[PDB]
Amino acid sequence: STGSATTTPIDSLDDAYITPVQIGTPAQTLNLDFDTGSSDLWVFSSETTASEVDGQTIYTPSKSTTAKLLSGATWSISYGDGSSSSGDVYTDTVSVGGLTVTGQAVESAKKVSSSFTEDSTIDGLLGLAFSTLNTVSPTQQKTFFDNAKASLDSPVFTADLGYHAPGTYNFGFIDTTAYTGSITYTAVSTKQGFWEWTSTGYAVGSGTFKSTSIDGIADTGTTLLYLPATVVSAYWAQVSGAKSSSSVGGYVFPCSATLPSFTFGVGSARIVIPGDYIDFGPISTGSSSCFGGIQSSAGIGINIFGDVALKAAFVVFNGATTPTLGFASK
Ligand SMILES: COCCOCC(=O)Nc1cccc(F)c1
Repeated sequence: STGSATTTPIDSLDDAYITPVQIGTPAQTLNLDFDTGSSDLWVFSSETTASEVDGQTIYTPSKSTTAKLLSGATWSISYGDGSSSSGDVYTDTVSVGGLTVTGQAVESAKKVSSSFTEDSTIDGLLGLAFSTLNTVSPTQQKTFFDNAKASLDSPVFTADLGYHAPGTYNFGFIDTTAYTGSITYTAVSTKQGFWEWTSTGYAVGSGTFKSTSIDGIADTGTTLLYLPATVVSAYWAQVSGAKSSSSVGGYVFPCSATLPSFTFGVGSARIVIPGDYIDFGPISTGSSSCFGGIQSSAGIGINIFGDVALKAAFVVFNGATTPTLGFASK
């Protein structure tokens, strides 16, 4: 089997991407944030505290003929941005892009934090990191990908995120029309439950490539590119008037600037992030200070290849016995 679904930016900045997901019988379609950095499939629901719902579409298990309570199971998750959610668990039929899993754990939120409530466009998350990170207790649950894997034509999924445009998540096949050149594959460590890999270095603009190992994770659920302070300082030093602002919470730059590209290494291959991808616009409405898309990972404890980086590539998440990542230009 295969599946193929379009993923769409939630706003003009590509702050996140939503993908329609069918849950239950008859189908209830919710728009979920596919997150290669976490391992829970959770939804706004008929159980979510009413004051914490503001425009989201909810899953109502009582209206699904295939929903079953997973008796005694609970879940509770915290994200790197400080957001959180928790609740109880149903099993149900879940389909993505024509690919169906029966018996998927659908984590029903009873509580969500303010950042979820305030984002009316995201109806929940679909985690695509390793199942070892799933937070269901007392019986940990599998991700949608792990449940689908044995049925797939190839044990893979691919992320093809757009810049200010829709893109695609495919399951079970690699669309050879979706990228240019060849795919370069690189080793993955699953020790922390992430798609963790080592970039071979970076360049700023037209500058020389610096060969240096940068461990980090491929995380579709993180907007920005978070890298070591040395690398980030080297990038922003090429933008006149850029500075790190403790008041704003990262690097800002004059909205009048033209940003340089940023290149990262994948083995001997190179992915180039155009400068425009690194513009996250005014820090507040009407400001002439703009927020940068490359930020320091200092204090996060891990480097994160978020959407700013991933959207410059066609990315293969190879879930074979020994997992690997692939990157191609596009
Ligand atoms: C085994 O789960 C123990 C509970 O974990 C709590 C928890 O917040 N975990 C978590 C947070 C963010 C991403 C992710 F993948 C996992």
